[PDB]
Amino acid sequence: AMQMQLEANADT
Amino acid sequence: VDERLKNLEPKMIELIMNEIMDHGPPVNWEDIAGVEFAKATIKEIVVWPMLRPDIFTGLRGPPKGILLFGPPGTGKTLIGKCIASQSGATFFSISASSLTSKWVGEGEKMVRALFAVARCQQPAVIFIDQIDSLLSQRGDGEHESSRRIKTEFLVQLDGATTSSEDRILVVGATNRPQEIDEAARRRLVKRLYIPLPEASARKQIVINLMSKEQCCLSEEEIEQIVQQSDAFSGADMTQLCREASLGPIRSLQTADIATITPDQVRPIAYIDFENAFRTVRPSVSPKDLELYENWNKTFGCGK
Amino acid sequence: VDERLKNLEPKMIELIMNEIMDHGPPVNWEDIAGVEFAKATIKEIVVWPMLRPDIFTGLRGPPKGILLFGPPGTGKTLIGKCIASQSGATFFSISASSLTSKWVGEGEKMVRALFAVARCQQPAVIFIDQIDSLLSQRGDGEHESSRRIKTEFLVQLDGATTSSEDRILVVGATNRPQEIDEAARRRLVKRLYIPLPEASARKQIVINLMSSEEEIEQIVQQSDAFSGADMTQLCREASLYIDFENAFRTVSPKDLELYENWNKTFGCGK
Amino acid sequence: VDERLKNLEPKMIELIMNEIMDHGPPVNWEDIAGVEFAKATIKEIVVWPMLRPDIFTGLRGPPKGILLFGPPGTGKTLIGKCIASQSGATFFSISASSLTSKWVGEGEKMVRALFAVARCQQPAVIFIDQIDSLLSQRGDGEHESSRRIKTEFLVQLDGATTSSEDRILVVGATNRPQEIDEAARRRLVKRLYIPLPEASARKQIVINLMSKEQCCLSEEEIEQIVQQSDAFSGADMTQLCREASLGPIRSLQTADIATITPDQVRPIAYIDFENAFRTVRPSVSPKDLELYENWNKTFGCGK
Amino acid sequence: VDERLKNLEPKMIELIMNEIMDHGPPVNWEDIAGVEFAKATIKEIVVWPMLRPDIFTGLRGPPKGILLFGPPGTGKTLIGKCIASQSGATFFSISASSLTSKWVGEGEKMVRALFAVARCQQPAVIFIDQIDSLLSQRGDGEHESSRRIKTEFLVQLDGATTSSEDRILVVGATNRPQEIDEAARRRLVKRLYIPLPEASARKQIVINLMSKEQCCLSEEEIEQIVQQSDAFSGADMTQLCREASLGPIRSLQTADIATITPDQVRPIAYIDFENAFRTVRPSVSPKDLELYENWNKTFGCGK
Amino acid sequence: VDERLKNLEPKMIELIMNEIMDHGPPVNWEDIAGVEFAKATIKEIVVWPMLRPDIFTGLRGPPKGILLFGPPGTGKTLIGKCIASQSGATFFSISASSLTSKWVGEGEKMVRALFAVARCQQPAVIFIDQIDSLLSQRGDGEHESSRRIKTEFLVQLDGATTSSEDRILVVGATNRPQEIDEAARRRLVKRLYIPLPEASARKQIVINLMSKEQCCLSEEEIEQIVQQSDAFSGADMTQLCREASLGPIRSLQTADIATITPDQVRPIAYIDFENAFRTVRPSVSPKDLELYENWNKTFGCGK
Amino acid sequence: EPKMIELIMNEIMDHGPPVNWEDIAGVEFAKATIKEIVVPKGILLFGPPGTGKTLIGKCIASQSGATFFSISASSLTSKWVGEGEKMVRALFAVARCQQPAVIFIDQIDSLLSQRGDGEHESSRRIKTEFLVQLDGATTSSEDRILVVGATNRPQEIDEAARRRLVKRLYIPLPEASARKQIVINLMSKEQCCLSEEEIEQIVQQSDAFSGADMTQLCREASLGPIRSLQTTPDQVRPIAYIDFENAFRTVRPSVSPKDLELYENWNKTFG
Ligand SMILES: Nc1ncnc2c1ncn2[C@@H]1O[C@H](COP(=O)(O)OP(=O)(O)OP(=O)(O)O)[C@@H](O)[C@H]1O
Ligand SMILES: Nc1ncnc2c1ncn2[C@@H]1O[C@H](COP(=O)(O)OP(=O)(O)OP(=O)(O)O)[C@@H](O)[C@H]1O
Ligand SMILES: Nc1ncnc2c1ncn2[C@@H]1O[C@H](COP(=O)(O)OP(=O)(O)OP(=O)(O)O)[C@@H](O)[C@H]1O
Ligand SMILES: Nc1ncnc2c1ncn2[C@@H]1O[C@H](COP(=O)(O)OP(=O)(O)OP(=O)(O)O)[C@@H](O)[C@H]1O
Ligand SMILES: Nc1ncnc2c1ncn2[C@@H]1O[C@H](COP(=O)(O)OP(=O)(O)OP(=O)(O)O)[C@@H](O)[C@H]1O
Ligand SMILES: Nc1ncnc2c1ncn2[C@@H]1O[C@H](COP(=O)(O)OP(=O)(O)O)[C@@H](O)[C@H]1O
Ligand SMILES: [Mg+2]
Ligand SMILES: [Mg+2]
Ligand SMILES: [Mg+2]
Ligand SMILES: [Mg+2]
Ligand SMILES: [Mg+2]
Ligand SMILES: [Mg+2]
Repeated sequence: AMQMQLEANADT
Repeated sequence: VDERLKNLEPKMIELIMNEIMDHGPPVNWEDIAGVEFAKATIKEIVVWPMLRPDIFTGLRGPPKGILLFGPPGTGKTLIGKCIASQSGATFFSISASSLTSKWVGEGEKMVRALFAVARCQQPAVIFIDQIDSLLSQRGDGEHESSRRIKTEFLVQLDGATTSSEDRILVVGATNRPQEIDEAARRRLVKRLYIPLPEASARKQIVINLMSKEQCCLSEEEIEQIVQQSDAFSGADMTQLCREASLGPIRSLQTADIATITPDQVRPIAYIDFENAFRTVRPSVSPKDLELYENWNKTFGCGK
Repeated sequence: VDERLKNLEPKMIELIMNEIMDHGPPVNWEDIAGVEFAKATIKEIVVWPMLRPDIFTGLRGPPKGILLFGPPGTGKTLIGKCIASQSGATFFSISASSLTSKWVGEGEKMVRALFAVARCQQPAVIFIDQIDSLLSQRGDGEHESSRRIKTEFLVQLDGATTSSEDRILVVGATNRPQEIDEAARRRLVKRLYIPLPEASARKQIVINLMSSEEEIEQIVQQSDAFSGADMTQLCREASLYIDFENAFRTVSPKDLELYENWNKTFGCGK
Repeated sequence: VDERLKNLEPKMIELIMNEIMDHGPPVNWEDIAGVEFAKATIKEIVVWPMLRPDIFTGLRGPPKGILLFGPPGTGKTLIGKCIASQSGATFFSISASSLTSKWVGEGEKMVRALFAVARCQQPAVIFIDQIDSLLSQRGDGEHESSRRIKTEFLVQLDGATTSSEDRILVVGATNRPQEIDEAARRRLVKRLYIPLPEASARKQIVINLMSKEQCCLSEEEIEQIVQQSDAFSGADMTQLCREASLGPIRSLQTADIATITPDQVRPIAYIDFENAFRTVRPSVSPKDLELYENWNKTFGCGK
Repeated sequence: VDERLKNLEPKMIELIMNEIMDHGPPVNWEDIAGVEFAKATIKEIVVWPMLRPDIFTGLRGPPKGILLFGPPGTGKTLIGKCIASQSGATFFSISASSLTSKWVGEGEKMVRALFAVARCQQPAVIFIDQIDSLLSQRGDGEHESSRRIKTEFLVQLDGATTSSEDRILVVGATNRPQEIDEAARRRLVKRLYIPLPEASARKQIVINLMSKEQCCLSEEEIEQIVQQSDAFSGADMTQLCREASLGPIRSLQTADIATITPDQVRPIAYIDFENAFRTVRPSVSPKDLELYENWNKTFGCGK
Repeated sequence: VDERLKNLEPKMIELIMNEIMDHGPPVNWEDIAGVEFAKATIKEIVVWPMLRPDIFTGLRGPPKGILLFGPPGTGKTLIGKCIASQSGATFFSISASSLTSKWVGEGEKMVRALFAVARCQQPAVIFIDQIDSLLSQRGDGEHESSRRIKTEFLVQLDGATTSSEDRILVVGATNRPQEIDEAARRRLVKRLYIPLPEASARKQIVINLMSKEQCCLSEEEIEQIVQQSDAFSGADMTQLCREASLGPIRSLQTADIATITPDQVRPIAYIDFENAFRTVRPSVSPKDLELYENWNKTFGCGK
Repeated sequence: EPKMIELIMNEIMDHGPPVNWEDIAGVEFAKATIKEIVVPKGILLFGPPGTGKTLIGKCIASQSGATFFSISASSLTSKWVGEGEKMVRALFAVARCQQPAVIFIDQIDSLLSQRGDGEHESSRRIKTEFLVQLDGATTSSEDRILVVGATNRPQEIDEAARRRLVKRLYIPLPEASARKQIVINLMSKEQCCLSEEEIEQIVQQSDAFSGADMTQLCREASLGPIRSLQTTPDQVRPIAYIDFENAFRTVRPSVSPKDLELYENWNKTFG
């Protein structure tokens, strides 16, 4: 029982 | 309403709106056999404000909270379904899967989005089938997500943003009221007990179920059937009727059932009722009931 | 039909579909043998709606739930396999470990996806071995995930959203029936006892699997309180009349008493 | 001022500004009944600095951080609302939903933006309801997000950057003070205990709430009502009054309610209260109270 | 020479430069009463190298790290502020919010830019408050961002490119030293335990706080105050002094508030402290101290 | 040869080029006091092919990939420095921050550019500190950037384009070898474990570090000092020597520092070490070592 | 678009040392299938690290006598929006133009993997472009083409892309006969003298050894003689069993038995 986060990525 | 939904992400709003329940087949109040005090209380809660908003405004407003508790099979979900149609307000069917998520902080945002969407559509009714799962007693050393969800529920129900003269109703059902959090238990002011059906309730259930299926039963037969069936819940009575209805089919000649027609089937008589009784037994032991009684004596609002 | 699958995670649907098993070798009721009342009840429940659906629809429809309680190695999985092969319906097999996951909230999503996918095809059978593990008595203190999974299962089986005509049958085989929660017990209306094979059943099984009358009768009489797995192993090693006696010369009944009491209280038998 | 907000992003500032509680109905100190010591302390904290900034500055500068604890439904959020109304300062209503986020490095930034925005508007009041969700005892194995949020909150409440003056008041309310972090407990210097209302508090509550109902009771009836209603929380008295006001409606015939005008309503009488007592019981068990008292002795600032 | 900042992006350089603390209120070692060994070692670390760099250069050079641990409110941040004021060198106040970033790869680049910038303003002091959030034990299933940040911090503190002879000092404060990574723990060579104030420390704090506010207190009264105030921390002593400062305000009548009469207020007396003792309680439970002692005996450097 | 760098943009090449570590202070193998086997292995790997390439080519060519694991502060970075100094080849000091970018699809580009530039200058040595950050076990759920970087590393180290005769060496140092991905483990054929120094290593370290400072130490005193320093790491001995070197300064009276001549300082005696031992403790807990041995016997390359 | 096509054209495999089928030895069935099909659009090769998949790729590049493309994640990923799909289209067009064409993908999981939360739009677009281009090229069958690749974690390959790769092959650890063949092939080049019993004992000692581990052991054995000498080639002592005994001191298996069951079950199911 554990949660996780996310990292954004830039694609211009 | 863009004003109060701008903050919320559109995806969460769509997920919440997906919880709207279709009306489905109508379920009238008379279909609910047995409980009367709870039925009258629910009527006063829901029907009365709709008809005369002017009279009940102010200090006579609806409580905005209900908690149905009783042993399995007594008909809590049936009452919820009946309210879903008779009330006429927007109905939300919320379960554990709807709110819980594996991403950090999404549970509280889902709760807030649910409450905001409910506030947009007024009047609205929110029904939680198993409230004990989400509103269990808070204890030390528990996952932070559950604590956040419980606190968010408490704040949304009785937070600073909450205002009077708002038509939102929350209804919850559970078989284990003793595990409900006290702080959350405070909001659910009206706590209704649904015990096992009485003799009159069983008679009414049997009569209603057998009315559709043509049969010839004398009054003494019904009385002795009621006497024999004791400590029987509504589900037990329904199963007994279902088993009895198949007696004529069982007595039909083997290999002819495939080619048989409904016209050739004989009516239902008392002969199959005893056979059904032989194959049906109560599903709720007497041991547990005492606990419920004590709770109904302590926190129950019944008379 | 994809409309009702709008809100489900596609990978969850893929996993649920992968959980389905392709049809195995054909099996028949006579092959397993050893049960008569159970065979009659199960066939009445399953076959009759298919052959003449028009008459059986309504108050006399299927009950949507079956439980099988008994000692280990008593042919429980055989009944489920026979139902899957003969019923001609999509068969779903679920174990205790399938629903469990490390991340929080995955069990409820798995249960919801399983039920929705099974609902996609109206005729289907969901067989859940070791039902007493995932569905167990809800104590005062326990893991949150287990409580969520149990409540989600109960809601899926019975709830406001659920509507008639589901035509989904849940079959659960257990060995510890007294650990089943009462709320879950209510759903499984038809509860059947699978006991050890009788003399005639044991004789039939041994004669069929092995492939004079006095020798067969003596062998049947000698073997007492032996489960199907024991017979299978004994015959397999024997094949590797004197040899049969040598193999014979090569479970406990004290606990079984409780089963009888349970079968007396909540069993569907007479 | 862009000088102090140049580090933050516009989205953070907009989200924080959305949390400002717009002025609502006015709630005065007379509405809150029974809590004399807490009311006096809050007055000394908030009102006195406004009147005379010069005398109360320096060593007499008002402390930052207040904690409220007690059994559920005893008037904590009511005190928060009263402070918001009478503080004459920008009011921020924060909750776990606003701060927590699913992206890495967001909770700390949200806390910093909140504190900076509150710093721009002075004086300011930050009210965190159900603080135990956010500030709990730190433990091994917890997700890094919670630890980072807690440490950022601590670094904002104190630290090298923090300086004197800069009027900012943080108020928290909770039902489980024993789980508050050791470090966070230091910041909340003033910790207050709000117990169940006493006889005088119950009398004041009933009189004030029933004055608007336009009824008539004799002094002996009020005394008996106060005496019978024992161990009732703040919300219990309100629920009793609400359910007592429906007595006249119940007495009236069901058919006439649709046609009856508001004028033809019997005034509330003691019989309604007697009926209400039969269906209303305390929602807080006396079992859980004892622990609070012990905490009040160990850490409470009361006399 | 700009070659130091050639690789780093200008925006990160600006963000780092924004972290330099201004010339806050002066603070000297005299104000920090209590611990004496810690002050002596800090002086040896910071003051001596600048007085005669030739003598202390080489093997006698100061270490590159310091750690401070103890219960809450024991003057760790006060020691950091005093070091910043007296060290006469650029002082960076870093925190978790200053380094974490949602975008992938910026977390370690922020640390690299910080160390590069601090390398140009030599001598420089980098102070990290609540360091346990940034350099906790490396878990088995932690997010990649945390692992990369910890690895970058370890590399910057000790690495091949350092080549020694860099006047960069890193200071950390925490309440949970047992959670610090061993690889990072070895970097902080000098670990200092700061216990609660002793009798002399409490007396000095009281004298310092009462010197500014004129009062007439005899030696016996001060001795009694010191005797009664047991287990109090520095924050507790400051809170007690602030509470006692309000005695004259409460003594006068309410109407005086409108007139104020600043000269009318009587000097603080011993009765004020007597009353203040009732409303002030120690904020640190003894049960938490044990662990610290063990750690101080296992990894501490205090004789 | 621009042909091998045809498809590399100049900006990528500049970042790789500027990371080359310039020749710092010299470091010799005898300067490293510790395990002889690792030193001999590294010498055979690096020095011997350079001296006699003709005989140590083809099959006998040096391998590509070395890993150094052990508890903190065991001289791994010192070995890296010595390799850089004595190899006489281009030395690249790579870290996590170097090869990570926020833009999509640039980490793999950075790795390709690094390997191409290294191939351009041969012989070359690539040193990665804390390799567990870049090459770690590929978890079930992770961002695409990390997986792409790991796969690019694996391809570059071993791939169809890769061929023998490339004088490029990759050296990694880590404290948590069990977390290295097995695919990455295969490339690093030579695994070297560097445990805590023994009595002989401690004696050598003390002699080397103390010979640079004038003093007189008796043989029995040196033996006793070595005996006392039990479980100390390589950095612990240096810290102990530094602490001892400060004793003479403390011996002199206050205010003498400003004007004391360098000559008028007492040399270091045994009492200095006796005092130092009080304030110096081992920085590595023994319980942490249990893992390393278990791994060393399972995948170690040492007899 | 000359510059864009230049990058694709510059990824063709260059001349290198020859590689022959007999060298692989261990995996006979996969070699048979590959040689039957080379002279089934998609072939996937999976197994524990160091099983010679890249060696198979190099052998195919050297023997097939056709254009060989070495494409990885770095080459097919660009920061500019929309250029990844265009570059994939250019790669497929160039492969079709020069026929026959062989495209080798090392670490396929990087390019395409099971769909997961938080995936960027660019990766999904590139994956869809790859799938559609492969289907379009394969359906017509007018132009010869072959696409193969390697990956150590086949369970992460998405089903949608998995169905395109009809051929799936598993390469287990080398067998005793394979180990002996590798030993003789690698050691026969250098002057050596050993008995058959010695080689049998070496094979028995080397258990659960991958090809890379065996190569490292052989290199250590060949290096041992230099260790023997104190501080011309004629001075080298012939390699004997003592060298192998010394090498076994510092050589250990690099592949744990933990995940072998996973590979075995996956191969049985879909292999
Ligand atoms: N009072 C009742 N009158 C008529 N039918 C009833 C009654 N109570 C239960 N039933 C029958 O029970 C079945 C549905 O029960 P329902 O789902 O409402 O039970 P429940 O109390 O909500 O159960 P659970 O505790 O498992 O959530 C239907 O057959 C309904 O006819
Ligand atoms: N001391 C009080 N005086 C007057 N009314 C009160 C008092 N306490 C509670 N009430 C009434 O109870 C209603 C709800 O109580 P309130 O929201 O203040 O409880 P609480 O202590 O914040 O509860 P919780 O612990 O659930 O957050 C208030 O609107 C007010 O009507
Ligand atoms: N040794 C001391 N001498 C005098 N005053 C002190 C001392 N220690 C603490 N104080 C007082 O306590 C106030 C707050 O303490 P401070 O902020 O330094 O605590 P801290 O060690 O940083 O706390 P934390 O462990 O909670 O991060 C200081 O402003 C000062 O007034
Ligand atoms: N074996 C050794 N011989 C001589 N000096 C040593 C040795 N080990 C450590 N030292 C001394 O300790 C100092 C710090 O050690 P160093 O930075 O090389 O450790 P490390 O192995 O790189 O550590 P980490 O595990 O933290 O990455 C070195 O500069 C050197 O002064
Ligand atoms: N079956 C084999 N026959 C001969 N050599 C082999 C074999 N398997 C591996 N090798 C040796 O392994 C090295 C090449 O391994 P290769 O790169 O093909 O492995 P891999 O499974 O693709 O590795 P990874 O997953 O680590 O990238 C060469 O030394 C080759 O000699
Ligand atoms: N009543 C039976 N008749 C024939 N075979 C049986 C019977 N019971 C068990 N078996 C044999 O035992 C094996 C395993 O039995 P299983 O289905 O696992 O029993 P259970 O479900 O009680 O664990 C099957 O392969 C089956 O052939
Ligand atoms: Mg229900
Ligand atoms: Mg089985
Ligand atoms: Mg509240
Ligand atoms: Mg501090
Ligand atoms: Mg190092
Ligand atoms: Mg490979």
